[PDB]
Amino acid sequence: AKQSMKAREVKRVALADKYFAKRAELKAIISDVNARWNAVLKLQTLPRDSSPSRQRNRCRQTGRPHGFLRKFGLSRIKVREAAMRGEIPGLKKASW
Amino acid sequence: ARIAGINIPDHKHAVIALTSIYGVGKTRSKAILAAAGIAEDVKISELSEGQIDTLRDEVAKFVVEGDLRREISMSIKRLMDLGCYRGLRHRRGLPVRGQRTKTNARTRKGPRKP
Amino acid sequence: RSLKKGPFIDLHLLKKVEKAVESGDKKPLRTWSRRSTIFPNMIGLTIAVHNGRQHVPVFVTDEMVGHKLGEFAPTRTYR
Amino acid sequence: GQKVHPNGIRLGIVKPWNSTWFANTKEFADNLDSDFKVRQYLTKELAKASVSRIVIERPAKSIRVTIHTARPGIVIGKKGEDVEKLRKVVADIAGVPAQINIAEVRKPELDAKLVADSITSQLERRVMFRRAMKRAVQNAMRLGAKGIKVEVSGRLGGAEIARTEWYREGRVPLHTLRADIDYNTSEAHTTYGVIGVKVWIFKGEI
Amino acid sequence: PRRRVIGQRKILPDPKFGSELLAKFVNILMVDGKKSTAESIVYSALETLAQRSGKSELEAFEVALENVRPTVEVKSRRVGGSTYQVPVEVRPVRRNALAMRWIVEAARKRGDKSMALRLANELSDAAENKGTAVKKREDVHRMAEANKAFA
Amino acid sequence: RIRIRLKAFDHRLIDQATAEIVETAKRTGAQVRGPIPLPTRKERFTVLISPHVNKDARDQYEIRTHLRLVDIVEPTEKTVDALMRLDLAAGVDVQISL
Amino acid sequence: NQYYGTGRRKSSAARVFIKPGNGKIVINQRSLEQYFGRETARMVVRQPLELVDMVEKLDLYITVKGGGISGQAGAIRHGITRALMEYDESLRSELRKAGFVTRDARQVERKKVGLRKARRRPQFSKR
RNA sequence: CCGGCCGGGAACUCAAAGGAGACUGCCAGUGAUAAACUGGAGGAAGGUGGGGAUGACGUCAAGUCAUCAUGGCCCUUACGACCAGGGCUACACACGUGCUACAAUGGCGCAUACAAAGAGAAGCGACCUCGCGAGAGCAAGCGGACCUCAUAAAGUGCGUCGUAGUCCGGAUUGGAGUCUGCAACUCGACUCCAUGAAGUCGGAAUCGCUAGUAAUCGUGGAUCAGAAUGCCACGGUGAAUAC
Repeated sequence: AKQSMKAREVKRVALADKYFAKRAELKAIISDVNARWNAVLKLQTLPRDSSPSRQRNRCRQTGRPHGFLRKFGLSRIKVREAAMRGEIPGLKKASW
Repeated sequence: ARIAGINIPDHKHAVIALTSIYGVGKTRSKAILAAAGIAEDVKISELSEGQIDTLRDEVAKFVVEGDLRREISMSIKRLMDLGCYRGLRHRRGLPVRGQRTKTNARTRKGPRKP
Repeated sequence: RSLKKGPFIDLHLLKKVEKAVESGDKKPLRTWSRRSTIFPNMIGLTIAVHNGRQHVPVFVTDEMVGHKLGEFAPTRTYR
Repeated sequence: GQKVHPNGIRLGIVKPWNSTWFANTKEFADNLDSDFKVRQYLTKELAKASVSRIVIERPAKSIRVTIHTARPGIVIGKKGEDVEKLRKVVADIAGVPAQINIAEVRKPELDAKLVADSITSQLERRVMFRRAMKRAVQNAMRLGAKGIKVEVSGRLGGAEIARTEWYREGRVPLHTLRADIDYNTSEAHTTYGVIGVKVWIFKGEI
Repeated sequence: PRRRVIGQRKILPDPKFGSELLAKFVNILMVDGKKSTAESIVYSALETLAQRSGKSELEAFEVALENVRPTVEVKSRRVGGSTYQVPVEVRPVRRNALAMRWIVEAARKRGDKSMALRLANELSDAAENKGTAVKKREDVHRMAEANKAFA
Repeated sequence: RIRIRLKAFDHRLIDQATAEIVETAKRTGAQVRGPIPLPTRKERFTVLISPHVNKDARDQYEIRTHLRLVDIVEPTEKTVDALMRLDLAAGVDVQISL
Repeated sequence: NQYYGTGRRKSSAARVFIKPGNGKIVINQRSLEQYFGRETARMVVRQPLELVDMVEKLDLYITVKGGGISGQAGAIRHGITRALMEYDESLRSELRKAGFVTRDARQVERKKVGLRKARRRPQFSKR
């Protein structure tokens, strides 16, 4: 049921939400040349689990990392099952 | 005529002759001709001696053949003195950039040996 | 091959290097980081790099100027 | 195994969508997740009430959910208090104000989901599955239309040779896009395994 | 292929000459959909052939196509011993189709510089009977006359 | 010269909604432009139909977001006071531009 | 005052407006030779005009869009044929005998799953 | 104000709903007076116009307990979890699917007119500036017929290379770097410079395709922090042959 995997995923989402977007938009601004330093020796001290690259877009029905779609937030099997059940609005089966 | 080579580059164009010389390709040959003032569409055959001398000075002001070849040689030798991953792949005859060796390593492997 | 605007040094690697040059000559200690950038100013360490099940010592010399610490530790075993 | 889902192929013209709301992508994903959470908890709470369908409409800070039910009195409870209570907890789990709606479905043994749920409950009670299918097809013919097909699959008497039994009288034209075939599936858990029941039935003349 | 006949597909004649036969020659010489390149090659080679010949181009081109095209086609029907070669009356569509196919194949086999020059040399050698496609035609003809059985 | 833009999954629902919109604009009489056929956006997804392995078997889905714009240019005081609560449709997305 | 014909050739749509005037034509604010008269498939826009054989009788003005060069040429030709439809029905019978009246129903085919191209199957070995 | 300029029915492409239309309908011949077959007029398509979805009862104890669920068995102070490194990317070989080419139908420099389908806010990001470069800032516009991706390319005009292992092809290798991400040695893509293996159209054998098809040339999307020669999808040119 990969509940360990999903708990790891939601824990790194929570830790990235806690250590992101408070100074992350100023990283490139401080680092880049404005048209070594104590500032950059402080900037190279950030941890590794806080980055959004740690996250993997997993399904929310199952937690399966493969076959994901961003618009439905689901794996391919459960996208198909919800589409055939009618639980997804507007997802008529294409026929062109 | 000829500068430092085994075969005559004449009866051709100047960019082709300065690609046939070792260590200078097409873009650096065009740079050499632009800094020498020699047009590209003329032939290196039936060229005057002074223009050939300016071409010789243009080749000499950058790194010449042989010297860049031994520079590559001691770069590879320095990697072997390191004994790092690049030096180990150079000794084993395996690719260095990081491509696969399960199949399609045949340029580094040479001909196929059973 | 990396960015020319900033080298990558670990903070734990930097404090090991600073403590080792504070002490002077020292027997090798086991370091687990292979992601490192060395310098000619700090050429002279005897720090050892971990590659899986075996640990190998690394004695850096004068000619390496920007190489990784993991290049000298072979991760794979061949016959 | 090789059949298309007939509701999923009838959604374009005949079967209405089970959710009819609109959303753009970055809330479309969250609306599907909240729709599954609401539907799963509502089905778990009202499996005793034996509901047929759960239809969700959202104006993007509100939810209004319509439950097609065989017995509306069980869901509305005692003077609206119980239905107000699960409306409250649906609002609490969705984060938006919630409206409740009850739609009575007539002929519960002609309703497609309730036949699968009743056969599932009968196999939980461990009566004979063959008699369960004969009672389902007999009651559908007695009090409704003239076409239904039931398939009961998996661990039928514990036989080594796998065998799927399906019972047949009436017409179920699945390739015809005009006809309103309602189809549903259900799973019955027993000490020898899980049994899958799939029912197709049409309701009315065009 | 089995139930009923499916005919060949109708083509636009060439702009410069207005001949469906020459447009079919363009379509046969064609590779990879490059109709403009193929018809430019055909126009250049026909201009070169007309310049080299100097006689009536229509009469000369029919003499060349008659010298190239086969009057008896080779066919294996796998009936007796799985190798027969019966002589049978040939369609004119098959005649000029095999003619352009052999002319184009001999143009690919010829080792000159430009394909317009290959085609000009092949169309001149068709008239003066020195063609590789012509020699292929007598290969076909002598095979048919050697293996003809029902006559 | 304000424009009302409408998005839906069901074209019948959006056409009935904009028909009631133009009927409420024209129920007394005014110089009102009708809804425009602004193009429908199609999201198409090809996903695998088997859980384990597929080679040729995939199922294909499409969302059609239908898009209309009515562009009310004539000001009427009763239309402004009561052009709300006409369609009462929960599947219609409404935006206002100028 | 105006004689109009649309014409369509599977990705190209044209609009042909004709006054009775000088025989020089214009296509997308430039002449035929400046647009694709150097290119191939140039004679198809002359085929309805040379089949009936008027040259300087009428004055054409064509705006074409979409597709490629030969699709645009076929669309311009077919807009000329709808202009001759607007002209008369005896010439409609003559163009139906020739083969220019019919709009070409040959569109490109969709790419299908499990296939490299529209109809090209991937190669599979015997084993 | 040469940038589609603004009152204009909106003529017209176009988009997007309601419909009409094409149903052997009408006429000749064939067929037994039947079904039906063939041909012709009209017409945008004539004989399920084209394509797609739609895949019956069942077979292969075919595949998935690794998407999920579940019967039995097993660990449950270790067949569980958290970590730092590494491996999933190895390499004397063998096979399958593709990409690039072996060249003149082509290679290099300049000029030149279009496409269709799309996606874009933890984004798309024109344009200012510098650089023979991947590309570096508070730059407008857009949550989408407006703004961006986005210069379409084969092709067409030239100048040149003149049938060579070559102005063909790019493998491999060495220097100097960008972008992404805390961090590209194992183990991302590229461009700046240099070298230029094999390759001379491939044996037995074998594969796809009947028309907008095969070939050939570009483009977009999914997953994606960044990374497709694969997959899905769209358009340009567009055959030959079915006796």
